[PDB]
Amino acid sequence: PIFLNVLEAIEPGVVCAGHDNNQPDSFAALLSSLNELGERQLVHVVKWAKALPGFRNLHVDDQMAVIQYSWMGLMVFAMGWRSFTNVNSRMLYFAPDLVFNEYRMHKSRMYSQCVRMRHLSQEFGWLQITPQEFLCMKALLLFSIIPVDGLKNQKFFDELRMNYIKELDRIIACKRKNPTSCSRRFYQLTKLLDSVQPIARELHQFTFDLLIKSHMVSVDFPEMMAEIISVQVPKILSGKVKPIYFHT
Ligand SMILES: C[C@]12CCC(=O)C[C@@H]1CC[C@@H]1[C@@H]2CC[C@]2(C)[C@@H](O)CC[C@@H]12
Ligand SMILES: O=C(O)Cc1cc(I)c(Oc2ccc(O)c(I)c2)c(I)c1
Ligand SMILES: O=C(O)Cc1cc(I)c(Oc2ccc(O)c(I)c2)c(I)c1
Repeated sequence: PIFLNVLEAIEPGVVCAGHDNNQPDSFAALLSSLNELGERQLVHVVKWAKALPGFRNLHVDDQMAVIQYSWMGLMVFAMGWRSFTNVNSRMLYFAPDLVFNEYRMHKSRMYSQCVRMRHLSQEFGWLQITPQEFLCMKALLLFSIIPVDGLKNQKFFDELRMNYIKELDRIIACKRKNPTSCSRRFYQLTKLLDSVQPIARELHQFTFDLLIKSHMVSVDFPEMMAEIISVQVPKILSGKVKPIYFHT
């Protein structure tokens, strides 16, 4: 129906990192390219978000707020999916020009986090996630993290988030023959969605600490990334902004 046509239409295409693969895989270069890629994906996330049904109706400050708090989860999720469809989750497919193998995972100094990310990617397979479910789940990640003291207009946010969860229901209910399977599916997908948060939090910690010592380890942070990671990420790391979990 209408909802799905929109999600499929506004889905971003391929985004390159600009990484020079003809150079050695050093920590400095890898992370600098990961950051450039982050900067680049940020642009598409803003456009994608503002193309989502009802998003433009949220207060403007809240629009920027939710994007600034949820981009990590959004990009990690999309990446995991790309990884599943492109290389069957055998490697982290950040970008066509930035695929991480075992060696790069280690060189990046975030090996265990990459492992968590590959596990997430694999879930798409174990759970046989359909493209429709991926799209609706991803739209939901945009509405999955807010400040403890609420947004400028929490009411509208809670209403919009509810409607997106409803859409996810339709998508689940539009296939499952029996009723015990839908309840089960919803449980599986909400668990999957929650599982994204812990991974995002770890990357939040990592990039934050990395920005602090960026000058000493020669890692470049583009403008947007540097401001968001020094202004927004810290609100998450200090507990002022928290994720919305379905389960305990
Ligand atoms: C979101 C990105 C870039 C977009 C993507 O495909 C997922 C990936 C997950 C790791 C992030 C990276 C952006 C730059 C970060 C934040 C580095 O500073 C450390 C963790 C990196
Ligand atoms: O499935 C469908 O019919 C499509 C659909 C999808 C959504 I998300 C939805 O939610 C709102 C709520 C407030 C608002 O201002 C806007 I714009 C949209 C509605 I209403 C309909
Ligand atoms: O695409 C559009 O609508 C135009 C547009 C694009 C961008 I990028 C933008 O600025 C930022 C920069 C970083 C960031 O995290 C956020 I949130 C917003 C603005 I304001 C408007």
